[PDB]
Amino acid sequence: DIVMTQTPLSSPVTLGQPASISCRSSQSLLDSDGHTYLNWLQQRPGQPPRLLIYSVSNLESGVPDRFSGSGAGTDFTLKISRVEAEDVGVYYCMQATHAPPYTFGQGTKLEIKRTVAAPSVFIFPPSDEQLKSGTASVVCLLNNFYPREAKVQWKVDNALQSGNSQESVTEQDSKDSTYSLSSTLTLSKADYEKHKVYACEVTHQGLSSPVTKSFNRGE
Amino acid sequence: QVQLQESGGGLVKPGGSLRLSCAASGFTFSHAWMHWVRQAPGKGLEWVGQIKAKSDDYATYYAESVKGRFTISRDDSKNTLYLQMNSLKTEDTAVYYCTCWEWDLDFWGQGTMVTVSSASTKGPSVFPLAPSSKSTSGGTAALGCLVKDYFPEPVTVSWNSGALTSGVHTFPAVLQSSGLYSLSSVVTVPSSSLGTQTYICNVNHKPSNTKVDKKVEPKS
Amino acid sequence: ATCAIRHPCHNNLMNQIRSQLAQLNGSANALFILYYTAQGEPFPNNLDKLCGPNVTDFPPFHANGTEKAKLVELYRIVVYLGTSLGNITRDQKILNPSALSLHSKLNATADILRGLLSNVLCRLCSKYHVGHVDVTYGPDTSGKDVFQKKKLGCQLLGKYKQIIAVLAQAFG
Ligand SMILES: *[C@@H]1O[C@H](CO)[C@@H](O[C@@H]2O[C@H](CO)[C@@H](O[C@@H]3O[C@H](CO)[C@@H](O)[C@H](O)[C@@H]3O)[C@H](O)[C@H]2NC(C)=O)[C@H](O)[C@H]1NC(C)=O
Ligand SMILES: *[C@@H]1O[C@H](CO)[C@@H](O)[C@H](O)[C@H]1NC(C)=O
Ligand SMILES: *[C@@H]1O[C@H](CO)[C@@H](O)[C@H](O)[C@H]1NC(C)=O
Ligand SMILES: *[C@@H]1O[C@H](CO)[C@@H](O)[C@H](O)[C@H]1NC(C)=O
Repeated sequence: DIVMTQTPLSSPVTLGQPASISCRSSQSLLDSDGHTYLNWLQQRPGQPPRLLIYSVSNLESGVPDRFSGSGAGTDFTLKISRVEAEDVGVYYCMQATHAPPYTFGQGTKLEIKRTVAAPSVFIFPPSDEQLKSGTASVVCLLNNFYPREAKVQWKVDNALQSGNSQESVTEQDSKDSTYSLSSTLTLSKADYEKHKVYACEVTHQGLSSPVTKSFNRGE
Repeated sequence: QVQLQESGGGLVKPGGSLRLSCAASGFTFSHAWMHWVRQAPGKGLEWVGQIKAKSDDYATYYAESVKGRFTISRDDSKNTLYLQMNSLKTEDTAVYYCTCWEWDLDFWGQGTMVTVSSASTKGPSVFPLAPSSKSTSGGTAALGCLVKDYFPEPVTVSWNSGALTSGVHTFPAVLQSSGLYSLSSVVTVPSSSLGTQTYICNVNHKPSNTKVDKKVEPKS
Repeated sequence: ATCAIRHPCHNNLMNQIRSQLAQLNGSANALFILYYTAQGEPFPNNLDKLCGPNVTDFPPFHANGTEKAKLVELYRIVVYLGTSLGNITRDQKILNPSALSLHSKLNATADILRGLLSNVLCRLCSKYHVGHVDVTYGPDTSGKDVFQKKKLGCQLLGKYKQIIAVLAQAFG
């Protein structure tokens, strides 16, 4: 049984700075024919895995030469000399010598650092066709910001809310390497009908002061 | 050119059965070795099994995690690769990938989602995120549609049948209190194009077979 | 000097290659009979000077020589046979649509060669680090006299009938 151990990520690599990932196997990958069957895969978010470097150091067609391959026996290294916003993803390493079975590594997720970008804030009232179903959902949107750390607070008729909000965030984009956030305040139609002012206060490092986007029910 | 497309995923009760199909086109199929690999939600990659050609008498090999329960087939006359999985378990909930491993080429399919659970399927409800009368921004405007109350998770959203991709955010789904998932997809578009252009989100829930296209418009 | 493969090649290549050659050798004569029977007169009678193994630019193969040498020559043959059968199958579908058995036994022979192509080209790459080979192709039969289109395809399956027995005899 072969295992593939990878050194995890230590910090988000700043744009343009080099990066080093390494796989370390339990047993030697040098086969009898003389070849070392060690690959490197990359999985951009939403995409299936694709092959970057095969047989230690040989690149795949359509892969920039920034990527480098090296290693011998049980130790290998993946080298990127400059980091651009397309390299964000998970990297695996696969062996094919003692096969079957074929084995992968756990994966080294790569993150990128960039300039501080302030988010764009929007807010949507609940759908009038949704109030017929009984529930009212207010959505606040944060578009393209860095760093990922953003604070969202809801104020209904100037009253800080809690318990009835759910939020998710997007992975780092493959072009500008920024994140996007989505909050959702959810109330029943009767409780939503008992107020008027619905707000959304966003606090971010790139914002000199908390920015508010609000609407009034029925406007 | 070369294409691999799987099909057969959906919702299947534990201890059940399922038969996936992977149709290929672009290379010599009667000679290629075909593999299946799955990726569990928030997990890594796990090889499942391979199959060979007629020279090797269609010899199959399986990982011990699935041996005795999964069966790999291939129809060389149709260039189709199969995976008949019986006695399914909740661990098998993963995205199953079709791949061709060869010295000539390395190619992975798009993957299909197999979800193993005992809960019933529910189709989602799509509501338009219509911006209010206060378009506080200039030029840049945001609109979208929210998906609500569905299970399983693999839900697809495409805007204008694919003709709209730049500036689209399809957020990761949240888990609600009732065990249902919620998801909203938004897009940023020029405000001047609001009256001129018409934006439509296309929600497709394969397990429930719920295809819904909702047109987002400013209200009143 | 430089060759690399993503994943390893098939086990027992020389057994697969020889099993591929021996399989082609068996179906060689059946494809010869199927062809000239579909062409009609004057081929099934003057089968000697119209359908013989006289093909001019056909690549060579010497039974002597190293395994690398015998395999690079085999690579040029299988490439030559691929472009010809693809042309001949195009030529025959316009001339003879009635014989759907000749079409299905021409598609079979075409696919066995392409499976043999990976076995031969990898073994060069994985063992001798060949990487790539410069080859030659046959003449195009797109616009030619119908009889020459029939005759050229006849002599090819005759030379192929005789050359495939040589290849199946060697190797091992
Ligand atoms: C019928 O036969 C002719 C020739 O016998 C075939 O044409 C040949 O097709 C091959 C395959 O694409 C061509 O090869 C290529 O060569 C170029 C350089 O010219 C190279 O850049 C490519 O990577 C590839 O190796 C070849 O040039 C071409 N020769 C001629 C004279 O056209 C034709 O394809 C056959 N028809 C059918 C339906 O198979
Ligand atoms: C073709 O080759 C055979 C022997 O290989 C020979 O007897 C015959 O004369 C040749 N045909 C021509 C036209 O030279
Ligand atoms: C014959 O083989 C070719 C190989 O490219 C294939 O595309 C074609 O479908 C085959 N013809 C059939 C199956 O009738
Ligand atoms: C090829 O097939 C013929 C029968 O058509 C047979 O006589 C011959 O021995 C075969 N060649 C080899 C090398 O086995």
